[PDB]
Amino acid sequence: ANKTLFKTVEEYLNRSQDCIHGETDLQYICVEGTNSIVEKPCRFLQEA
Amino acid sequence: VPRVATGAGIPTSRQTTVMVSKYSEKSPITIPFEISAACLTHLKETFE
Repeated sequence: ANKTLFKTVEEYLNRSQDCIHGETDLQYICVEGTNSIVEKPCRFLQEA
Repeated sequence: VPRVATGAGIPTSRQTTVMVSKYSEKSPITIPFEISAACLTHLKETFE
């Protein structure tokens, strides 16, 4: 996410298919995507 | 069932047959009702 500024937001959308799996008690990462979720500002603004 | 699936790698859940038998429930009621033998005597002894 040091792309150019309008590709950074298209990195934030097209390639943020990184979710949390649902059925697990502890939060485990997603297996096969199915959507581009609105991430947190990580990979966009890098702030907690 | 309203069927829909999609995607490139998103798993396609197959078509669904749903038949539900739902029973009825009985509730037979009863009120008691009293007529005395002294009430029934006057129709059925025929006094003067």
